[PDB]
Amino acid sequence: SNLIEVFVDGQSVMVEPGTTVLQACEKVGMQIPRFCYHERLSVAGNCRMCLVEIEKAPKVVAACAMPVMKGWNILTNSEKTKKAREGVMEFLLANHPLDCPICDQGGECDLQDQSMMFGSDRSRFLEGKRAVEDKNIGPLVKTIMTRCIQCTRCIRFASEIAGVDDLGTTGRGNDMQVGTYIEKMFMSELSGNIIDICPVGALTSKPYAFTARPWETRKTESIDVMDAVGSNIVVSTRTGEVMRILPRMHEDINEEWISDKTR
Amino acid sequence: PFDNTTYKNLQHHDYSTYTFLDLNLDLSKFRMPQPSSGRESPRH
Amino acid sequence: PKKTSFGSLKDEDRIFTNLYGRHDWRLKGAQSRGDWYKTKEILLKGPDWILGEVKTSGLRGRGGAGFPTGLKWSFMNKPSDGRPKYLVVNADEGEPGTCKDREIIRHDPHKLVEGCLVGGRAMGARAAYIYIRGEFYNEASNLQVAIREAYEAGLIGKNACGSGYDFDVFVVRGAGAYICGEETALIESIEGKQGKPRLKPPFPADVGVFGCPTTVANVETVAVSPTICRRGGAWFASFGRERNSGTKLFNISGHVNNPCTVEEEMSVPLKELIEKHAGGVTGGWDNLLAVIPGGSSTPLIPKSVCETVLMDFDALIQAQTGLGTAAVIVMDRSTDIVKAIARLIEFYKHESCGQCTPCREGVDWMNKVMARFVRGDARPAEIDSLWEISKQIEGHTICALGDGAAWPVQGLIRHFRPELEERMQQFAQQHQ
Amino acid sequence: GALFVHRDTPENNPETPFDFTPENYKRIEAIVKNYPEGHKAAAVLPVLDLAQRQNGWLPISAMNKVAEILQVPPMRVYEVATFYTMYNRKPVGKYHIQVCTTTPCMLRNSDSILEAIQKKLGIKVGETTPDKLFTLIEVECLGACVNAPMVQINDNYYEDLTPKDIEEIIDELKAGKIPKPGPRSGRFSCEPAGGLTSLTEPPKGPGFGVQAGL
Ligand SMILES: Cc1cc2nc3c(=O)[nH]c(=O)nc-3n(C[C@H](O)[C@H](O)[C@H](O)COP(=O)(O)O)c2cc1C
Ligand code: SF4
Ligand code: SF4
Ligand code: SF4
Ligand code: FES
Ligand code: FES
Ligand SMILES: [K+]
Repeated sequence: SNLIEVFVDGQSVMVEPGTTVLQACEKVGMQIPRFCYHERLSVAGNCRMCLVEIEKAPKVVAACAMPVMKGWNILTNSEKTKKAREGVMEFLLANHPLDCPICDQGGECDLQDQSMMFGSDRSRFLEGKRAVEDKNIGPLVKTIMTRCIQCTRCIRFASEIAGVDDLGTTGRGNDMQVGTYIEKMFMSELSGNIIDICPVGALTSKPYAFTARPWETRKTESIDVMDAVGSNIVVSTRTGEVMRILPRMHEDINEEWISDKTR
Repeated sequence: PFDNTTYKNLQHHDYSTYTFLDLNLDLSKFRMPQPSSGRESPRH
Repeated sequence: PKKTSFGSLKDEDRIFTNLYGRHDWRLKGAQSRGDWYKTKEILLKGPDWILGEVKTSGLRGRGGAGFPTGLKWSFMNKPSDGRPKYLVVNADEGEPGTCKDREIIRHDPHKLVEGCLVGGRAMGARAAYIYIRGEFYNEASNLQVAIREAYEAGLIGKNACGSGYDFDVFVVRGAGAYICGEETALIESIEGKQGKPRLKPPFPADVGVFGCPTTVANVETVAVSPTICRRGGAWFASFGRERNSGTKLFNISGHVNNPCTVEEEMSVPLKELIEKHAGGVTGGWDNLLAVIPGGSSTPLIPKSVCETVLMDFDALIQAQTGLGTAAVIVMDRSTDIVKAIARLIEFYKHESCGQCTPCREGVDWMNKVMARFVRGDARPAEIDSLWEISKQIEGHTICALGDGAAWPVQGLIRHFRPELEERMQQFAQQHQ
Repeated sequence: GALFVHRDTPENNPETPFDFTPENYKRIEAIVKNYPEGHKAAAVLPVLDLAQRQNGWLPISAMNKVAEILQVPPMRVYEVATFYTMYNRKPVGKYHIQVCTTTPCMLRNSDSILEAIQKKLGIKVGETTPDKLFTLIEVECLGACVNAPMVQINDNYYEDLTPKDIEEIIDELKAGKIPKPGPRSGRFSCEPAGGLTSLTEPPKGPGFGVQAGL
């Protein structure tokens, strides 16, 4: 009796109060593009890649943050929605370095994949790009922060999941940087999990560096034995050798995290 | 004596580094008791 | 009647009658000019009566957004739950060209303090936090002193004005950030974080400072409300056109003979405003080029539109610009119109908080492109590229600082395109 | 400084000595009692600025101390320290000159005010004289546009400047005097020059124009 009715592309879907425009779209199988939003972190709404048109409303709303109102018709493929995504992707790639061949994220990068699916196919940026200092946050996570897109996922995860308030943003405007300001190591039993939430090559696995590409690895779904939690993991192999360990989602056990000893 | 000819906001030529924060300490006795969220901070 | 001509505000109908600080700004002088008079009677009328006078007066936010204040302050007139409620006065005043709120603070501090009490009463607020930019260290100190005199006189604090209502007025100094003037970015700065706006919803009326119902209001909007209650809403609504009522504080700076803050009626012609008060455009009216009519955030207009434009919210909207803070900047014919606007985009690139992508990356992008249009180091096709970029920023950001970085660009491209294409021509022939 | 990362040096490291003076602890207590219980973090900006007023600049050990007093994670104080521009993370001169150069001040020849200071002191924008008595930076609008061109030195505004006036102001500062703030042209505040076009009549006393029913 509490569920309200909203439409996605004209199609009725019954959702409970508090459901966002992004979550109502999941119910009809439409995945809205995203960067800053992560369903297990607090909503941020800063990347702006989830902007969607609402029928009879002049202004696009952020799907990851906006609560859905009764009777709204979400236009996930209108021209206004598609021009919003195109423009946002243009700003994300304006300062992004041409690192894909040398970047470990290549081949499993959300910036790459969503640029193919929702962005333009060419550049009209004629300036010089921004460059950022590299940070040293320990021997597990390699930082190449010129690739950072300021989504703030790592900050939110470290604060809320890991309970470490050591990652933050310093500076302002275009030269806003993610880091620790001081020379500090983000040593935490869960620290390696910022490699996976980071949607780009800004945070990568130092042990894994350069050894493999995502398309050439065979995925074996298995279990972790480093402790008694039995976290569900994926073992990545290539030509008969173990390449890395990744989390596998299990809501009732480890959600989508693993410990640094498992990783 | 109605004189619309001289500047009168001249007290601010003697303010000092702690002028603002001295006053805030001086107003502290008049203020009402602040409300409480029920916990010592968000991290408690 | 319905006077179709406006201006010529008489000295008896002016609210900020100590605008120039030639009369004592302390409590003794303020009461001699009307302040703190019959405030107890106003408070005992109640919030519904107070909000009635604000609505009838048609008062609209002087902070630049220009919303109906009476409707805005009514979101706080709801039954309380467990949380306290607050009034946040926006004394940040960072908009280039704007300096009206500075005068009110250091020459009429007691009008602001009474506005806080009356306005706070209307909204059921338990205190007012007055957020004043850190650079205004002497103006904040003046206000802090006037706050002391009100406390010692029973005008604020426990049992304010003898009405049995408990109210607090706090002053909080900023630390340097134009973005903290944005209503939500101000709240986050009061709470001790970086001045980064929040997404809406929730709205501050539901979730504001400390997570409690809040209303953020400009210094000038609060400062005039007590007078609207004493003299009535109808008196205030008697000025300016319909839906554009009241007096207004105007700054006239740039290329005028006598730059000055001044009060004048809403909907006064822009030319009449400049000529009578400011002393005309430097070198005569025929030396005028373009005017930014409401601080940097608004588009510039050319000399042709400036002939018969009125200074009100709706008259400037149909001129493709906005009243903004009503900070009129004048640029005469010797000004490099491209270089003036390039420095504004540089201001925004320096103020962007970096939170959201279109403004973090886009405004910095428009700054790089404008830096080249000043030298002429580009080709004409980049003008339409810059137009499209400004539209990708506008309406896609979290807050309105992104929109205000774009509008200066759109104004320049709208009215001075031949100037841009002309300057590209010279650079090409010189270097080729 | 220009960089928003901190590298320890012999002059600025966590062991660099800082501590509030006992009067400043009294001042902090009053500051903290301005906010609801359970929201002490709201005092980060004022208390962090009180560290700068006592010491002149914010060393890493000052921010680490404000983190201890307010019990907020240090990284949340580093974020605040680097976000706002009024905080000095490098030592400045005794007198910090801040010339506004945004468009309204630029239109009224804020450039010449900047050239005079540089010639008058022998430094370029952003530098600190060998005296360690003068620092120069351009800033954004300071809220005194109608009194352009204007400069701020520490906490005071010197307005309606000309190349002569700014040279005089430094002359006093070098001499140890205390130059009077405010406009240097002839007017006192923001009224039009050469006379007033408004507020020439005496104001009306209490009770004026008050509607009925009060
Ligand atoms: C970047 C930015 C800066 C702003 N600065 C100010 C300001 O300095 N003073 C102000 O009153 N409003 C400012 N505003 C508008 C406020 O967000 C808000 O609309 C205002 O405080 C409401 O006051 P009012 O309703 O009384 O007009 C700014 C908005 C933006 C986006
Ligand atoms: S993060 Fe993605 S887009 Fe950027 S260089 Fe790496 S693979 Fe390419
Ligand atoms: S480092 Fe990665 S997760 Fe952190 S803000 Fe940058 S892109 Fe987002
Ligand atoms: S538009 Fe600019 S100032 Fe506003 S939230 Fe986005 S990045 Fe920050
Ligand atoms: S996913 Fe919504 S703004 Fe980032
Ligand atoms: S532009 Fe310099 S004080 Fe406003
Ligand atoms: K990654």
